[PDB]
Amino acid sequence: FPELKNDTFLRAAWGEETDYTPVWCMRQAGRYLPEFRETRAAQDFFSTCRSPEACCELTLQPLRRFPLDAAIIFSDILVVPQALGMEVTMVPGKGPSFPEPLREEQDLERLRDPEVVASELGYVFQAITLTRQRLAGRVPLIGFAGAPWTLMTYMVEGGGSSTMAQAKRWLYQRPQASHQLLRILTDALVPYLVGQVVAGAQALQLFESHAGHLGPQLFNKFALPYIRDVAKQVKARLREAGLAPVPMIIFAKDGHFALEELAQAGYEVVGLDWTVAPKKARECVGKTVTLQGNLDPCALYASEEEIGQLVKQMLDDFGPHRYIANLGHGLYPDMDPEHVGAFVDAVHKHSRLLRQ
Amino acid sequence: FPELKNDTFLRAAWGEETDYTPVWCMRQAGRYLPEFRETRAAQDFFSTCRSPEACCELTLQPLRRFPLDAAIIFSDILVVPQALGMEVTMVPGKGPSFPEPLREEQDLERLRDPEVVASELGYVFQAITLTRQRLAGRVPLIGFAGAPWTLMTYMVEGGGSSTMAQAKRWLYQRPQASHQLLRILTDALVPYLVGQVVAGAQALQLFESHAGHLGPQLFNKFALPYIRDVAKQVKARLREAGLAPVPMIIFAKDGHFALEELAQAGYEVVGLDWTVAPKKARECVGKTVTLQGNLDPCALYASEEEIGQLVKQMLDDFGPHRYIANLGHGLYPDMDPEHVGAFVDAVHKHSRLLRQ
Repeated sequence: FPELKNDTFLRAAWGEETDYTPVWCMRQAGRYLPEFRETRAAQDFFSTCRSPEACCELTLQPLRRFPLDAAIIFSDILVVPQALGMEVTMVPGKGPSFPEPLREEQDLERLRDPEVVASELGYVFQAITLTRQRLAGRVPLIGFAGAPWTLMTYMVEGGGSSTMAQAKRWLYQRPQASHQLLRILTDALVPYLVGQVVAGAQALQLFESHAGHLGPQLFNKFALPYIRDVAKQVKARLREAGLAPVPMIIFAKDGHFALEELAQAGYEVVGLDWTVAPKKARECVGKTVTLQGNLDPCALYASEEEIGQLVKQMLDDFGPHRYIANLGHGLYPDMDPEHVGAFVDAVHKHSRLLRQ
Repeated sequence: FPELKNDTFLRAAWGEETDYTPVWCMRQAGRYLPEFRETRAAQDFFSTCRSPEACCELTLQPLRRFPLDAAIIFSDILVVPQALGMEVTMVPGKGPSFPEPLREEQDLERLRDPEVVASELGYVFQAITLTRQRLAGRVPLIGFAGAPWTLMTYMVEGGGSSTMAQAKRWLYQRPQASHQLLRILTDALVPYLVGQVVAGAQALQLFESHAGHLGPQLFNKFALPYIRDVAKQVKARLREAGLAPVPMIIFAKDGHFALEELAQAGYEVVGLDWTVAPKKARECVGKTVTLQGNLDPCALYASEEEIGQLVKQMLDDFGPHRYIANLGHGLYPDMDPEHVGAFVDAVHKHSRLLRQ
């Protein structure tokens, strides 16, 4: 692999001082880009995921528009449950869908042994290697996967939900089966994430998107242990393979209640949603971890000038140490690319000015 | 009106010591009750709201099953935007719906002057008077309305949403029009809430259900000021009318970030979702306000024995002072009435035992 030229994102991730704050955006490869819609219209959702060249292209697109300090591989969190044997039908503009969700304990028999998942996800590894080569060391490449609890919500709910009532019903009524499902997911995720690093990912993000549906007690029993397991095991496996460990990010959307624990869970970086004040997030996490976030993505509907001001305030609150700028959630498909660029430019410009 | 016999809920609400912890459940009148479905099947959603006798009946139903320490009038938060002139079409098992949401500033012209809303909501006042008479002083009757921001989300989104992207787009792109809408809502809510008290409500809850979509900054500009306004103005109007002010509850679902402010917003009681640890909620609010909540409603899917234990832990954490037991969100329609009764019984039984 080519020698990484700009490693600001990695340095910030490990806690080191940098000359400016690095920035990237969740869903930077997303429908808000016309060219994204265009190269997606040639296939269908999970078919695009299967073409290394197509995934590489989607990954690169935002980097041609904006001087982002990292690329994130284009994929979907749902590729893991799919690799586990669940059928997906992402259909006429409706998004994530399992037409046959898991509903009882017996449904667990449908799933592949987690030890074979990595071999099912070979196309992802190929896309990562290809992208790492094509980026030619411009900026680091992030790999990613959904956290076990979050993947479980999708597998049980069948898609998105406002309450996770079915998934939480499993936790309360089927605690043993739930732990089994969560361990299967963990055991699939670890080789998948190691594989992404072996293929060339330089950092990893674990996306616990459905954290906030759980209170502290449920989260500590059913989400946290597996989050800790993933980092511990990925790190162990990488060491033993003779490879360097990469910075790992845990993002728990709506996980204000778990920030303290999440700073102790084995991740270099804790990603935040926009509902936590940066100064309060810093109190919760301490001085030991890097923070990532947390601009309300809807803030990008504001004027370019307003975005600039909202960024200035955000950076003032986080301070220059142990910080990666990002949004608090993925970019929405109706957002203006010019406003995305305004956000990237304001982070770079203000963070330098703040250092002066 | 008949002399209130059991006023435990009111005493707890004002901060006074009580012999046991009072308990009620958000949506205690809801589809989880077979008899609720039955008496609803005779009309349609907002037609039921319009029959004083029907609303009274739905209100009373849960009190026949469970020794709840308060009744809450059956209504919908959406009756206010409807009274403002928006058409509702709650249709074949899909829930809240405005087929013609507000989408631009010009749409504000569609709405009635907020000063006439109270006269449009006469049916609610009639249902409250009737229910207060029929309850015959058994327990206090709570009136309620949605908070201005929450009602705005419904009016702009057209119903439920996972992102409130359209509503938050108004805040960012149309801040003046948004403040106008929020003031209209405030100005409609104040006479409506005063009217509920004049008709016989003994407490009031303001439901800020869509709080958590906002971060601290947006919330402080667009949600908090109106929340403060509602309490101040309702209290003022009631004093001037020669009436006693009633305990007021602010419930902000997913509003962990605003708890400190909400304790200063003029409400006797702050209601919590299940994502805040009770002990941390007590730190945020201080010793000046009563707290209400906060059992994860999904916890009721657990065994009766497990519910008992989860309640014991919850009460241990809140302590016996300045506390009203409730769930952290409304009861879900697939829940078992026997498990609801288990929750009510465990709160009473443990809170007495805890006092011994």
